[PDB]
Amino acid sequence: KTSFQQYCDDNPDAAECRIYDD
Amino acid sequence: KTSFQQYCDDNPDAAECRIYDD
Amino acid sequence: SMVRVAINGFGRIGRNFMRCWLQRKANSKLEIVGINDTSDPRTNAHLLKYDSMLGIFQDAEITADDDCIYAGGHAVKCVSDRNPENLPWSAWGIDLVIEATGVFTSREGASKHLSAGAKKVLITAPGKGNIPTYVVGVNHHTYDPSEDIVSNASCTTNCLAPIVKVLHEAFGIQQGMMTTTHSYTGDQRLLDASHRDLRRARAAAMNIVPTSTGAAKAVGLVIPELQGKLNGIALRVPTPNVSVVDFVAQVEKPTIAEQVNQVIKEASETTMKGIIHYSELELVSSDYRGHNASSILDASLTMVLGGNLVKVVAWYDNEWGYSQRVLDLAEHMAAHWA
Amino acid sequence: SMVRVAINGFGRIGRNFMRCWLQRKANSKLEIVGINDTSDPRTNAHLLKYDSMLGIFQDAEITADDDCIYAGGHAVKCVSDRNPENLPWSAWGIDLVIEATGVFTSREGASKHLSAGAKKVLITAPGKGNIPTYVVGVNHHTYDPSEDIVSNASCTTNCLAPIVKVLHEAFGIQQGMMTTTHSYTGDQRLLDASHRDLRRARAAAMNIVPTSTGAAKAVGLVIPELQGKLNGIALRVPTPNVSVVDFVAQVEKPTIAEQVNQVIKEASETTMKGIIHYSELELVSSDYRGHNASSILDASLTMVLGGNLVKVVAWYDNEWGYSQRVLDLAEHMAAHWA
Amino acid sequence: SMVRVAINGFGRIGRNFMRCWLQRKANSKLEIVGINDTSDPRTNAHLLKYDSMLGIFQDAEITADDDCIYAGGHAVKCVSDRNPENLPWSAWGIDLVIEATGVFTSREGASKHLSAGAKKVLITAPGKGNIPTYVVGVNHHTYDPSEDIVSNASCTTNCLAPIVKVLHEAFGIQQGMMTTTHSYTGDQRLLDASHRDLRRARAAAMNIVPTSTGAAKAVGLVIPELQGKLNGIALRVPTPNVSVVDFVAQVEKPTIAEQVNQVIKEASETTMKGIIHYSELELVSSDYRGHNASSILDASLTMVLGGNLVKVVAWYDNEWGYSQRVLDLAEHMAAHWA
Amino acid sequence: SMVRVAINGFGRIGRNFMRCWLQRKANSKLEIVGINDTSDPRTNAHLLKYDSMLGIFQDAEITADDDCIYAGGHAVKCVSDRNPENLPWSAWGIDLVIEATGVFTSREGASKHLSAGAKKVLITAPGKGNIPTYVVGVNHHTYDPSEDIVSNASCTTNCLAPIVKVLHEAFGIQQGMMTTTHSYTGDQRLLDASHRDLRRARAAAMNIVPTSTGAAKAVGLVIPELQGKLNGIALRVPTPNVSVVDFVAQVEKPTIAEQVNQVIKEASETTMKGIIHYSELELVSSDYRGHNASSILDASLTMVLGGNLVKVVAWYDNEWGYSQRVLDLAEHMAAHWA
Ligand SMILES: NC(=O)c1ccc[n+]([C@@H]2O[C@H](COP(=O)([O-])OP(=O)(O)OC[C@H]3O[C@@H](n4cnc5c(N)ncnc54)[C@H](O)[C@@H]3O)[C@@H](O)[C@H]2O)c1
Ligand SMILES: NC(=O)c1ccc[n+]([C@@H]2O[C@H](COP(=O)([O-])OP(=O)(O)OC[C@H]3O[C@@H](n4cnc5c(N)ncnc54)[C@H](O)[C@@H]3O)[C@@H](O)[C@H]2O)c1
Ligand SMILES: NC(=O)c1ccc[n+]([C@@H]2O[C@H](COP(=O)([O-])OP(=O)(O)OC[C@H]3O[C@@H](n4cnc5c(N)ncnc54)[C@H](O)[C@@H]3O)[C@@H](O)[C@H]2O)c1
Ligand SMILES: NC(=O)c1ccc[n+]([C@@H]2O[C@H](COP(=O)([O-])OP(=O)(O)OC[C@H]3O[C@@H](n4cnc5c(N)ncnc54)[C@H](O)[C@@H]3O)[C@@H](O)[C@H]2O)c1
Ligand SMILES: [Mg+2]
Ligand SMILES: [Mg+2]
Ligand SMILES: [Mg+2]
Ligand SMILES: [Mg+2]
Repeated sequence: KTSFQQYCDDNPDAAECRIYDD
Repeated sequence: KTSFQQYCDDNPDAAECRIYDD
Repeated sequence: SMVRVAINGFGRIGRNFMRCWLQRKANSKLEIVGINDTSDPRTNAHLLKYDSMLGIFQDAEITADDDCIYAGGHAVKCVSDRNPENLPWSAWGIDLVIEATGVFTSREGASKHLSAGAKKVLITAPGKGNIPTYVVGVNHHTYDPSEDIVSNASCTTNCLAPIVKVLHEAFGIQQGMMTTTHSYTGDQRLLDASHRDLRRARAAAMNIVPTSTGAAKAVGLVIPELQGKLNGIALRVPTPNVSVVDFVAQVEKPTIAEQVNQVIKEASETTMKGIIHYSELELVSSDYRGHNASSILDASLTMVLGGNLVKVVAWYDNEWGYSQRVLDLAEHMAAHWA
Repeated sequence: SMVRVAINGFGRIGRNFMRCWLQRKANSKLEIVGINDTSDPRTNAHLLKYDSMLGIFQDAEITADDDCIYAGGHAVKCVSDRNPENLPWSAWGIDLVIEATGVFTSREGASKHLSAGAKKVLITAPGKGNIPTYVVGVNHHTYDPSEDIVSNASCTTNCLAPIVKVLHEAFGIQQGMMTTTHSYTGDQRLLDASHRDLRRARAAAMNIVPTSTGAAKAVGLVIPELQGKLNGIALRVPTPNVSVVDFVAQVEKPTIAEQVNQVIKEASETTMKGIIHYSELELVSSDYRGHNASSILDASLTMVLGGNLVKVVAWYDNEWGYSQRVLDLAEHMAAHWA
Repeated sequence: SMVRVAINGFGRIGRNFMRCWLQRKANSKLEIVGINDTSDPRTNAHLLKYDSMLGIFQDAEITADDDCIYAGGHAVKCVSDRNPENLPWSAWGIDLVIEATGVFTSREGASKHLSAGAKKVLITAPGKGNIPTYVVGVNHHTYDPSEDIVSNASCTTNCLAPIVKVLHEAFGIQQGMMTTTHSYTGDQRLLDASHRDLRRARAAAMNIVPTSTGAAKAVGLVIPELQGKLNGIALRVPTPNVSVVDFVAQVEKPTIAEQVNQVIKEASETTMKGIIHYSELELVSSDYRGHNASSILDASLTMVLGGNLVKVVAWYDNEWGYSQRVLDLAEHMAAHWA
Repeated sequence: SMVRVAINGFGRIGRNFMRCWLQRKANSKLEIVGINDTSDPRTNAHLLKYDSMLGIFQDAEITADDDCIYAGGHAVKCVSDRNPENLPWSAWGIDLVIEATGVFTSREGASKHLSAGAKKVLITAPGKGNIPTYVVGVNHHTYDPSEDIVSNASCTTNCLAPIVKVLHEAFGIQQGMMTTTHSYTGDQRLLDASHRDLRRARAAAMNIVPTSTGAAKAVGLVIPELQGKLNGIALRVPTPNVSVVDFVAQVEKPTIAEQVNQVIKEASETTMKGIIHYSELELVSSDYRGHNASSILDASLTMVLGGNLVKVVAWYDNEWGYSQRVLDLAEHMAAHWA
């Protein structure tokens, strides 16, 4: 798992990590 | 036929009259 | 007694929901008493009042201090902690959390609110895992008052599922494909930038942006007969609110466009009144800002080929219409609170 | 000898076509020698050089005087008369008119160019009535050199027809529905204003705007086996160029998404090379500006349900890709000039 | 009795004006009895009701037939003749024409309405030639009841002139420069297309577009002491309504930002009440949609350097606020009718 | 030998800078050997190649693996640590860090790169605190080779300062006011959402958004004689790149528009060649995409009142032109390295 993927695990609300199903 | 419809017959390139099929 | 509500995540949905409730407060069994959000009460009171999409809130005064937002004298206590396990839900006597952060959509995540003392959680998004999912007007009467975590599905599922239910009962849906041409949302970047999804990385107001979506598959959660029979995609486009579903179905009973429209019109006047609106007017997306229906059928666009291939098109205000349904689901839970 | 070309209507298509030809001029059998347009040569030279979508033309110098536009020393005579019957086509020895005004799409209208002395007309739009219609890569080899008026169909038909042909030959298309999520075009109003079409009346950069379209039915002109089997609509959205076709087909031979993609990929490498491009990349509309293909399949979006219901999604640069096809059709007519 | 009004040109200003009047109809001396426009009444009733900027008209029902638009039971006769000399102003007993087409701004043009039977014309734009010009709140009390053709100036002049009058009377304006960062208008092109102004030719929702403005020099028409002392430009930007004036003045009396703000605030509460609004709020353009003031001073942006160089920034809803002023001027004429 | 460069923050500026360097690599004293960013290398190679503003990178192939981005066979090592103290600058032998994250603009923040092993830091933004600030073409020759942390100022400062220097040396600037009508940037919100700046909180592509700017006062950093004499603001508007500065100066030597233009034109051909471009063309913002100048004077817009009040208007590509200046400054440091 990449550092970026760990970042999104730790900061799921961050701009880089948001997934809205729409 | 309305005056507007006659206008579009006489000015088919006018902004009010353009129909591009897209 | 009133069901005491806290909003977790005071974003587009959290604030639309708050404004929906403020307008319907007289007939409500809910009392919004708390907000948790990453920002502070003064910033959030400003955003609640001054909305680029909804306009200035003028029904009541909106003020704030260090601890609360005030909406016409009515005080809403505010806290700011990203970890729901730390939230003062027992201390504030919270019955129901509206989970609108986009982050706590799994049972383990949403259950952090239960650990903090709330009695139930309503997730304003698809749930992950085995979370009971409801679309008001489709299956909300199957809600069980013993459930502690529920999902109100997505905005697109709320638009599509009522239409699918009416079409399935009239003609028998065998398979169906969906595309939502959808306003951009806050998960997309303003300019090209880091994102776990390479499409959502791209400048949202400059592009048509495809994304995968579970919204069509999710119709099978609320219409179980159609589990596995629907799929689709999203195309995000440069409008800030209001979206439109294009649904193409393979149906069992041969039909024509006129009959498809009449079936939906009949439902909109009876069993789906308030959920589906039927329109023969030649309108555009801006005209559906603030519409309260989950789905507005654009009847002029309906078409059928060979009896069995049906296309329907339905508008939805993805922020406000969906938030009206969140409020409807919460009021339903309150009416059935055991 | 060179086929002498005049452009009637120096708009988005007329100017894109001119820039397409200027880039391909070395291998061309065409010589653009005249322009008729409602505006003057100096204004039109400015717009030819300074394009909000294509950028500044830098391959050659573009200048103008009262009578001509000069593109690298090459002189293009200019006139301004809205009535094609008055145009100097015999005086200028015009062989072929590129009819890009949007106005003369019937045989009676386009024939006014023949009366003025041109030998043939290529309409950059669907023809009205019985005008032979071609999509390069689908049926352009059926062109008959005795035809005096032809249509290159619409941008959407040029995107959809190659995909339909490949899918029909592999799986057998029984019926199909289309929606194009399409950039706005100059037929729509900038702010809400008078229009014969109430949807095109509405502010184009602020709205999702449905319109009816013959583009799907028109595939049946170029694939005659599918006459009457296709239909669809358009949704115009606030991007200024690049569009995407969503096509849902009922097919005879059961398939799965992987096979659908491989069939289109194979065609893109062989019989449809240069017409269909196949992509597995997660791109967005801006990335397809200037693409030369009629259709770029977005392979990640392909899906199939129940073996027989197939969804494919294809991008197209509606200005530049279509203008490349206009040039291709004109070069084909020149190669077969009797 | 009532001054009978016809609207010539049922566009953004014509329709905003109609809605302004419909909302102020109870206390009006005006009766809108007729509309002339390019469109027919059914198209125009549709556009009056469904407005991308103003939203759906709520205050009364709007319908139409072949001959009239109906607004809340009030029947407005409609005609469609682009030559005003032919209009039925005598037969309809028209007293006052609101000239909102944009193309009859000279005396010779506007006088065609007088030949057709109207008594007076109010041009919703700067006049061309020797036409008396009024800005309500600045010089409308100087209205001469014998004048037959008047101008309400431009939207930018209506924003700037009240602020200039206040600053001039308090500090003495020696010179001043303006730039309006202005929403695009219907005179611009949606996609690059010919225009007499090579910049207004360019895709309006894609570009910052500099253009000339007479608004600075026109302030000298309504504040004669400042003739020749002001100049400026416009930058049209990709918003569909609401604009902002940036005014940098060289003043005689040395001052500081706090005093400039105090002076404008005092004026907004007294002599300029209803014309200038004073705001200390941190708002953006969307928040000023529908504001009734000619000018909203954004007090947080005021700055002064060296005593004599003063910068002020003022918002204006260029469609709605200006149309409120057209109505105010028309009411003033009706109350001083000869 | 080569100065080894790492980019910290691979965003709009980091990636524009990378493309600038890739295009000027043949004559460079810099070797970009490393990138640190929030994202992984595969995401960042994708964004480097596919750019909504710059288009697809054409000059060389761009690929990636788990460890590196590859640009034309050149391997750039990648890491993802948001605390710069942990970065492998010693191991990678980094001489110069391009600090483009936006969040390490103070000496204490930027010095974290020095602790990690880098020798110098160039901040792509105004510095916070006592950081030497340079504008190429204005004061970069004053570079002190002993400095370890420097700032290249802002995009607006780089546009305004060259024009101010020329006007000051010719006419004597006593005071000046600026407004930049500026494309939105990634610091703004796509839809209304919390932000420390209540206006930058508001939907960026829907609004004109006033915001503070230090750019006027920062001109006093690079032209010390003008400290305290300038002020101004920004208006962020719905374009994604390219901005324009409107500067109104109070000057000592009385002048006229023709002379102001002559002076700037002369400077653009001599002392400011490559920094200021002088244009008499009637262009719009899209036409300045990719322009290499810091400032493009729009000479048609120059105006002067009363001898002493001077207005000039200058375009700038805030992403690309600024990144060209970052590269120029880095090259200057590399050529004066100690
Ligand atoms: N916007 C729509 O159209 C729409 C419609 C239906 C459902 N939804 C769903 O609703 C959810 C929210 O969407 P939105 O559009 O309101 O997004 P948003 O980004 O505007 O709002 C999210 C809010 O939650 C806050 N937040 C994030 N993490 C938090 C945490 N750990 N603790 C407290 N607060 C936190 C954010 O600061 C923000 O105020 C998403 O799941 C989305 O898919 C959105
Ligand atoms: N824009 C697209 O994506 C696209 C793609 C394929 C086909 N088309 C078709 O091409 C045609 C033109 O489209 P466009 O987008 O270039 O439109 P446009 O409005 O930009 O261009 C039309 C041009 O023709 C000129 N014109 C109009 N009437 C004329 C007359 N009587 N005599 C001479 N000149 C006249 C106009 O002034 C303008 O310069 C339409 O039929 C359209 O449907 C457009
Ligand atoms: N839009 C603004 O912000 C604004 C503000 C102040 C003043 N104005 C001025 O108001 C006037 C109208 O501007 P608009 O923005 O409403 O433009 P618009 O193009 O929306 O409206 C003009 C209307 O007049 C009609 N028309 C044109 N020629 C005609 C004719 N010969 N006979 C009858 N009808 C005709 C058009 O079809 C249209 O309905 C212009 O003078 C403009 O400068 C506009
Ligand atoms: N965009 C412009 O027009 C412009 C012009 C001149 C200067 N600037 C300045 O340049 C800087 C960057 O601006 P931008 O527009 O490129 O912003 P951006 O948000 O596009 O880029 C910032 C990049 O840094 C990354 N990042 C953030 N925090 C980080 C950390 N702790 N460690 C590593 N990476 C991190 C982000 O993920 C992003 O990739 C800012 O200081 C800005 O003020 C911007
Ligand atoms: Mg069938
Ligand atoms: Mg099947
Ligand atoms: Mg002074
Ligand atoms: Mg002077």
